[PDB]
Amino acid sequence: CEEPPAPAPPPAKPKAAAAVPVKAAPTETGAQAAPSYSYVYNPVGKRDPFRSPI
Amino acid sequence: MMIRINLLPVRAVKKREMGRQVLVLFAVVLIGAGVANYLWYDDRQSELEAHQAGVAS
Repeated sequence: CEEPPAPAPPPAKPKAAAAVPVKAAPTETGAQAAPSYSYVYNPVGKRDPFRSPI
Repeated sequence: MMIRINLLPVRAVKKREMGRQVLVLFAVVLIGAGVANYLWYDDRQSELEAHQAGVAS
């Protein structure tokens, strides 16, 4: 077995507890997003109508 | 007629005896040091297996 801590060099977990930290996974996963936003809008208006009809 | 034989007494005797004892002591010391070299070898093989487990990790 391994004891309270193990023996002293430390032993070996050097290699266990570095090629672990952790399983890694690693979750190449669960992002979220800023999305992006569109822009608005082209006029100045023109008259024919509506000046005469009001 | 007297037939006498001073063969194996004594500075010959007790120097063959001291010669034996010194060598027995040598043998004991070297067997103990052997056992030490061993037990060391076993702790080292255990460490090697732990480290190879880490390398697999």
